[PDB]
Amino acid sequence: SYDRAITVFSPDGHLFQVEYAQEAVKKGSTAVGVRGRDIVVLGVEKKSVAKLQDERTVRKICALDDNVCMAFAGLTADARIVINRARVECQSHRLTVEDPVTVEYITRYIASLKQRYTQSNGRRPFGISALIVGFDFDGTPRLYQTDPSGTYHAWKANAIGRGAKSVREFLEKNYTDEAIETDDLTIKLVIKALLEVVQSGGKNIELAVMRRDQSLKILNPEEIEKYVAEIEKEKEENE
Amino acid sequence: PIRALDEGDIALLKTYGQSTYSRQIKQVEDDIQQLLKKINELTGIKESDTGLAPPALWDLAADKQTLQSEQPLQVARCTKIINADSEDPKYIINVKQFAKFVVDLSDQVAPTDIEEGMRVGVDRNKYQIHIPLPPKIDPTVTMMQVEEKPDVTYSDVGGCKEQIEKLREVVETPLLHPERFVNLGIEPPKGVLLFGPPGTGKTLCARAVANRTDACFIRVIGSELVQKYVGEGARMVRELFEMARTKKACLIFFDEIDAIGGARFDDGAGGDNEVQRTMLELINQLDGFDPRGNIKVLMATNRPDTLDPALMRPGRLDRKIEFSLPDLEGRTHIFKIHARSMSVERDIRFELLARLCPNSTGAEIRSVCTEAGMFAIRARRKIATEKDFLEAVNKVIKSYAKFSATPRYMTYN
Amino acid sequence: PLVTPHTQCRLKLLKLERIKDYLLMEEEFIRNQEQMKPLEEKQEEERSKVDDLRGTPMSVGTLEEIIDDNHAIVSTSVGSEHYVSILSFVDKDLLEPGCSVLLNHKVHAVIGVLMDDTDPLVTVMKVEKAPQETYADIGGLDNQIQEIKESVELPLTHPEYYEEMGIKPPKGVILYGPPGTGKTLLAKAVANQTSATFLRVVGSELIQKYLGDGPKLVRELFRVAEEHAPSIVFIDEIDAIGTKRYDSNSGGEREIQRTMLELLNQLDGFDSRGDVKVIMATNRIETLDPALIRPGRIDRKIEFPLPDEKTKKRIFQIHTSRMTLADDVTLDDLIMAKDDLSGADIKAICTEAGLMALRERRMKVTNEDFKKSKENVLYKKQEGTPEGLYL
Amino acid sequence: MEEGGRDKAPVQPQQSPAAAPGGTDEKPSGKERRDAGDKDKEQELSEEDKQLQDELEMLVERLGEKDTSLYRPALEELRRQIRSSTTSMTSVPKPLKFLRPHYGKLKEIYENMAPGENKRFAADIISVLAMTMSGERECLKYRLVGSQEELASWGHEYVRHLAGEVAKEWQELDDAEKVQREPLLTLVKEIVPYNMAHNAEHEACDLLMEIEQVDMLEKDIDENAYAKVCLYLTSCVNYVPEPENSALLRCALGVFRKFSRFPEALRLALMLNDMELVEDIFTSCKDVVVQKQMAFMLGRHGVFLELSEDVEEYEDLTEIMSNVQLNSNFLALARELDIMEPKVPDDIYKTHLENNRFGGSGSQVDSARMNLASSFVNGFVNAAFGQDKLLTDDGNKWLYKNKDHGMLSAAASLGMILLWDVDGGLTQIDKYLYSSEDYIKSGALLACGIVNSGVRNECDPALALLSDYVLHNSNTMRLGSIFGLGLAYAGSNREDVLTLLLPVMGDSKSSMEVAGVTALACGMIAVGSCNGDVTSTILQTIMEKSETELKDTYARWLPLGLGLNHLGKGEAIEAILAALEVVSEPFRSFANTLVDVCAYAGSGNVLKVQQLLHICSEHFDSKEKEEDKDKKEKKDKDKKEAPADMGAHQGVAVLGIALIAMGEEIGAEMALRTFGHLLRYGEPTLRRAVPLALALISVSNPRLNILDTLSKFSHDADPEVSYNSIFAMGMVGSGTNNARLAAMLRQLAQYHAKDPNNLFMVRLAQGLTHLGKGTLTLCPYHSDRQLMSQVAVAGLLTVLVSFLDVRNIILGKSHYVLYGLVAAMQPRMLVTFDEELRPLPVSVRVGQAVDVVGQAGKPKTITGFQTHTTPVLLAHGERAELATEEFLP
Amino acid sequence: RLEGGSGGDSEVQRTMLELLNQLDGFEATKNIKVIMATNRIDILDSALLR
Ligand SMILES: Nc1ncnc2c1ncn2[C@@H]1O[C@H](COP(=O)(O)OP(=O)(O)OP(=O)(O)O)[C@@H](O)[C@H]1O
Ligand SMILES: Nc1ncnc2c1ncn2[C@@H]1O[C@H](COP(=O)(O)OP(=O)(O)OP(=O)(O)O)[C@@H](O)[C@H]1O
Ligand SMILES: [Mg+2]
Ligand SMILES: [Mg+2]
Repeated sequence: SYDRAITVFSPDGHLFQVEYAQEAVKKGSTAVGVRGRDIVVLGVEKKSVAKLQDERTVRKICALDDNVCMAFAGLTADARIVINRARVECQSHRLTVEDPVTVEYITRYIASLKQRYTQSNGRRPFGISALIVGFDFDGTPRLYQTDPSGTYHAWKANAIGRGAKSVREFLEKNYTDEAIETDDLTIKLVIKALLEVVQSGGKNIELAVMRRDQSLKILNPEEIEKYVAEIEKEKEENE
Repeated sequence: PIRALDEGDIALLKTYGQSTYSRQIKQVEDDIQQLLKKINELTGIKESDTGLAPPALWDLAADKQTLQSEQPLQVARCTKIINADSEDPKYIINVKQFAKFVVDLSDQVAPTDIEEGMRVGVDRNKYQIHIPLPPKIDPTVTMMQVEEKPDVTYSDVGGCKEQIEKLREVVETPLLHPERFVNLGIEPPKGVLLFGPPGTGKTLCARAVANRTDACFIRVIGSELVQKYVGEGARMVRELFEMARTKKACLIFFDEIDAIGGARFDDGAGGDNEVQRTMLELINQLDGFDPRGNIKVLMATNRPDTLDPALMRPGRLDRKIEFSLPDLEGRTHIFKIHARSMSVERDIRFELLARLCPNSTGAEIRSVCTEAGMFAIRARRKIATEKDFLEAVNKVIKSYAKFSATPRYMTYN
Repeated sequence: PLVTPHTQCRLKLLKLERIKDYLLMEEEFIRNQEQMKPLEEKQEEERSKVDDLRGTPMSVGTLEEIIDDNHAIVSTSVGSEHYVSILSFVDKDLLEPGCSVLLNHKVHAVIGVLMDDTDPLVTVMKVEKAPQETYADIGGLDNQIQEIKESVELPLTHPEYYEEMGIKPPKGVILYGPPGTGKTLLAKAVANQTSATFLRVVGSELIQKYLGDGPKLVRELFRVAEEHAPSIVFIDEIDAIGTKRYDSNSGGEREIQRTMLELLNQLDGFDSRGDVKVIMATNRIETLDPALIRPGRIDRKIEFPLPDEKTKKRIFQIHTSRMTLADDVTLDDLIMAKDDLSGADIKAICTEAGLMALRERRMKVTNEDFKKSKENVLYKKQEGTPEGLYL
Repeated sequence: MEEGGRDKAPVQPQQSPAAAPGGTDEKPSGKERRDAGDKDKEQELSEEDKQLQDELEMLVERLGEKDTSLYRPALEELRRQIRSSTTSMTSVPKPLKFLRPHYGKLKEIYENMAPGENKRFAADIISVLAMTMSGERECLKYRLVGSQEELASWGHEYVRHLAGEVAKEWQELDDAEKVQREPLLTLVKEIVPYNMAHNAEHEACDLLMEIEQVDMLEKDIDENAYAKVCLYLTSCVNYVPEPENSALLRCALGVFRKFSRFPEALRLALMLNDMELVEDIFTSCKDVVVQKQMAFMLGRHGVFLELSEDVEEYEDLTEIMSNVQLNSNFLALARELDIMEPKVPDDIYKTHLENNRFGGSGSQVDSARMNLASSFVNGFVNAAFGQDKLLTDDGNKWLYKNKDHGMLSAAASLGMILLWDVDGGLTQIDKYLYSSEDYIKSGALLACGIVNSGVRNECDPALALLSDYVLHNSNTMRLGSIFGLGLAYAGSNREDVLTLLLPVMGDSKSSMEVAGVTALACGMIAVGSCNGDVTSTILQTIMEKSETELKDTYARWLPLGLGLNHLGKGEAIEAILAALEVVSEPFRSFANTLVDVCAYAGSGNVLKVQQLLHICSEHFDSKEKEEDKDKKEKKDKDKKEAPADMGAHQGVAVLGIALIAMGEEIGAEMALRTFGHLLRYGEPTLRRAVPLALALISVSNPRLNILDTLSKFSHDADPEVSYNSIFAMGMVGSGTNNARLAAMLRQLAQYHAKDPNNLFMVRLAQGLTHLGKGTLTLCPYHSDRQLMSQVAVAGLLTVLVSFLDVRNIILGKSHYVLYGLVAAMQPRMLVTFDEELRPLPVSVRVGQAVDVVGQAGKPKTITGFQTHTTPVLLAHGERAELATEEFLP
Repeated sequence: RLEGGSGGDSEVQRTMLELLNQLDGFEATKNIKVIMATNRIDILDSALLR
């Protein structure tokens, strides 16, 4: 049971050290994200503040360019490097080619950076998994994800973190064939999906939206408190 | 700020809350469990049988022809004989539970049939040989020399036909054609051990040619050679190898030889408590009395640790036939075996199943076929579908075996 | 088992007094039964003399082989073997090799055959009382409850389904998982609601030291299970009787190993098992002999994990049913903050929170007693986590 | 244990009531105002029921008990205010002041004067102040008053209204499960005058709630499952008006006051039958109230619905009488040829195919009495429209071959072939009728009464079988003609044909078996009135049975129709009637136990069950009255089959132990007919307890006693896997258990479990628990099997067609008016919920799910979903009406 | 609980399992209270610590 090198194949053909990095993702905070008609949205599960520290330095959602977003899991040491690297590449692309950076180009860079970083010994792979959301490529909303093996991949709705399997099974019974228009309805989908949190405290949610033309809009814990109230109010009417 | 409870403070708890039905419901439940007891010693129904006979036929038996069996008849014991002497008996005999004795024969016998290793009738006081008795023939051999047709078809162990072809060449070809051996100038091999993974076809390939022998066949329990009493198992393995060499064209199948095995030519063999009594006597009688025999013996075990190189020195055992896993076509044959005899659909394909069974035994293949039927019982069904088997393979193989983490897959399509 | 108010109500006063009425009458009917029997017997001449023809201190022996000429070969308890006569009133059909007989002292002759009676060691291991409550007692385990009911209760109650497809029922079931999950509960609940003879064997009951007492009991235990019902044999913690088969030449491990081997043999004896079901239960599965775990012997392996945040709601529903719950509590909060406490953890919380109300002199239980019970009970094992490392 | 320093209340209320004798005299203020400061503070330190520990209530009375003994009596000049301050303050701790002889002295502080409105300081507190103490009053103090002196003093007068407001207070404070504490209070107070307590509690419950009725509503009937005679007489009529007056659920009238029909008054439920004809709105609940009124618990209602509204509101009667009977035929016509069944399975006989290779060869059985059982391969399987032209050729040959009693039997099988039929049933008989033989026509025309059984329309009240009866100068024409028409009109209580067939009894033509089944025929008809039947029977009894000491043809048939004429009333006047009427020799006082307990069908009257044991228990009885202890055990079998399994566990506990495992001719001849009478669902406790005594045949006795216990071991309906037991015992029953005697019997048992696929409900339990007799058709056969010689000649009249009250099977049909709906029904293992958290889950076996005509089974309260409201009667009963409504989005 | 005997103890394992099964086996016995006292908390087995 040799699991102590990254360049060795198992006799049934596996790379267990690549496989062990994805177990480190499952100890991370959950984050979901859907794409809408025009407005995309993503939400995170924020852990409890320990009463004696500032909370503007626990940032889990960042923007690479002015029109693309980012949510991750895993461990924050390896996450900070990939964020700081991808801010350079989406900026250096704009210099070499005068367009803004598409959402598909920047995920190939992050995946290829995690790709070549797997192959050599003495390079412990990045134990994070990212979600890249942006309605950037000419009015078209897209969201992708990454993987510690280095495989970028496109979904229409997503969940990561601890117990994402419950959320992914939840969305398939919830994400209707009705494309949820009236974008507060789409936000009400995510807040209801994150209302099936591991704990669902109600005051522990940070959602971030983008109306495809503005900048990033972090919601406030009075507007987000309004949407939690109407979810319980409309659920009481169903009985 | 801890306070404990004073005696008046106990009475606050014990009073409040249904003070009309509290003991009223309780002592009724209390004394009824007392009454469950008091029925049981009052009943005490138990009675004996003691195995008597109806008095139509034993009343005349219960006459003086019981006392004629009391006082004239005797209470003689049985023993074994080590050896003898010439012109004068001086016989050496073990009770072996009491001591070993040097005794005489009594006057009622002739000194001819008091040969070695024989049950004899022994006096309680003078220990003389009263009557020679048979070795209790024959439940010590024929109760496992069953000479009965077993219900295993030749088409049951299909898929491992070349391992069958090895065993069909070793066993069948000297027993029915020792003629090409003369036409070529050779002699057949006379030793094969079987080992490998459990549930592979070991007992099957044994019993299939035990069905196709039309002859004597012996299956041997591995723990039967292990005995409670010291010096008893060797005496048994004496009696097995003697009375099996008598008749012709017989087969003996040893099985689970882990208990009687271990390398005795190598570092161990520091045992010698009734396991080696069986072991040293069998390797004694395996050679010595077998040049150019007629009865083939096969061993089978799950542990390849217990190989004896003295057995594997030629003369005793020659060939290492082990069993393997089916490639695909052996597996697809086996799925057809365990599903032809049950209520299935006429349209399922089995090659899709053996793709999903990379490293598996027919024991597991049988377990899937039973489990897939169990899913049909969960709903109201009477015939199995394709997905019934598909859930079963997921339930058996993709759950406890060597593959996990199915959702994180996304690297291979 | 119909005490269904479960509270201080006059129905249970009426129900139990009905039960008192039928047991007192069944006492008084059998009391009149041994009363009003004027018999005053006189024994038959044949029976009275044979009772004096036999010895008064009769001894128990064992058949080994039979010669039909009214004398055969038997064995004593010590194994001394005797060419004794057999008397011609013994009902000469029950003579099979292995049957127990009665002997004399003078000529040691076979007085009469004994019926197939066993030692007191195995008769303790036969259950007399249905222990505890039914499947409503457990707090939601129904994925696995429906498994064992298919393997045990369904083939006994309704074996029509299996012959409709020609499928034999499974034979052995292993229950495993982390401790405190309910392995012993499901054994007790099946033994409650059954019509089978339920045998209770616990592990190291079965190991003794007289050089043959180990493998003798396995033959006796499954003889009893064969002669009696379609039966359930529950052996608990078989990890104390099975692990990976080492064979040191010292005569301490062999008595384990010979017994270990013959149980696996007597399991697949295949002579006539006659629907004897075997339930086995340990905590760890990894330290087992793989010869036991393989199919052909045992067909079902069942995990009992640390459940979820959903069936916890049912266990807190059950273990708080018989107590005056105050209306300030939100028991979901305790399920919310934690992920890996077990059913035995929940029952300890429910007892401790009740003790805290007695300390501050109450009957109803506030939210604060559950807060203090959670802090007091849980913090003894929780050690080792990388906080700050992840997020 | 750091006490002291904060003990305020163990000091100042230790001193100020100790200074109350120091300040009663010469201190008019401190007598009053320290009493008022004591009273409200002791009141305030009890109202929170999160401090059961009270810093005065077990602190003050250490001296305060000797104080109040010298403060309340010894004052002797008690003012109008100081008694309202003393007794309000000192009647509170007295359950805890005093020990268990408080029960005589809950009054020596309180009932000096009850101060005003004692709930004024006891309103918000549940029971800690005085409500437990109030129950302590009504337990011991009121019962000794109300033992013979109910109409009495203040211990009844104010105690009436005291228990009135207390019983309101249980449904006032929290409205918790203390609702059921009110029947706990109402029934301990004035146990026998429960209705006098309940009359105030009826009207109080009428204005109490209309949502908090239903669990107390089922609380009463759960207490009405079993009680004393007069209590079950009392609270069942208290049960009646609550869905009549408070609510109008009211579709629980017909069956759930058939509960109250026989105990209280037969006309009272006829007044409730009049209360059915009051609330005639509109049709749907009216439809299903009257669905059960024909063939679910009684017939005989076809005389009261031909009044002035004969258009559709009173033209439901004949629709109830025979048309929905024929729509029930359309179940077995349409729906059950759909689910399983072509006209002849005929192959349970063929299921004995594998036997011929079991042990060499076969074709060794040629017994002619097996050909009796050969009638039932055609006989039992052809119930519910198994009509057979030329599949009765096995009958038609053996009818015309030999076996006169089998000629009658195969002719009697044709009525079971066309069962519940009036359309063309007699036309099937007429072609097989005219053979001009005694045995053929007496079997066929008896089977005609089976054909129109349950119809009770105009078929032949005196047309066919009265003309068949007046043919008599001879054999079974004399016998078989009276039986089928009394079998047909068993559900009615008509007087005319009872008086037509009373000169059968009055003929004194001394055919003994004819007069015996005459008592059986009239017994099936009436259960109530016409004491002249009891006169007419005992006339020929004293004429005949006095001048003999012989066979039970006298005993098994003649006193039975008496008890069938007096079934089901625990009044114990019918025992005073009958047993003092037949005061006679003990072989005629065999009849003493019959009409005693035939009036005792089902209740809790355990005092009768001990005289059912203690008088004739064993006595060792050298072959004189051994029939009487069997029949005394026979009556132990009922009064056990409907306390709803409360005594059925006790019954199998007793009769397995001290009977067959501790008994004689009582056990090992007869005591297995309990299990053929207690249940017939089948469960492997008793179904395997019988082959404990059957595989051991115990052949030393006349083994057909134990092979009688073979036969009605398969008296369990609802077909099962029990074939393993029967076919294996038939294999050992071919050679051994000789085929001369029971080769009919084993295959009679074998072919009875699979009678049809369906139609197994013969077990006297409809809706939930009511009888629907029923018993009058079954109980003749288990009385008939005592024991032998009716296996050959006489019992063949009985054993084929004894019990013929099978009512239909299944609660799948919908009947919404066009009968097109199916449902979404959801079958489960039956209810356990008695009082738990609201709302209560009705059942537990959610897995099986059907839509339409699926099966009944033993423990099935099948429910439905999908907002169809199922509003009809909310119990069940297999002709649901099912309206439609969905006003909940 | 260690593994089977090469360096395994495997005999006081049997004795411990009976302590673990004679106080929480098939029968919850009554009026019996045990007091166990030791240091070295992290090394005693986590099945009699439940
Ligand atoms: N190669 C195979 N072909 C067909 N059936 C097989 C094969 N292998 C296993 N089986 C199935 O498994 C069972 C045979 O197992 P087998 O008798 O070989 O076990 P075993 O080798 O005796 O095990 P152990 O060595 O542990 O005692 C049969 O019932 C059969 O259904
Ligand atoms: N799922 C559950 N629902 C209700 N009670 C539970 C549950 N799980 C555990 N308990 C409680 O825990 C107690 C012990 O459970 P049990 O001993 O059966 O678990 P176990 O797996 O057998 O543990 P061990 O193997 O250590 O004996 C039971 O008495 C029961 O009250
Ligand atoms: Mg094998
Ligand atoms: Mg346990």
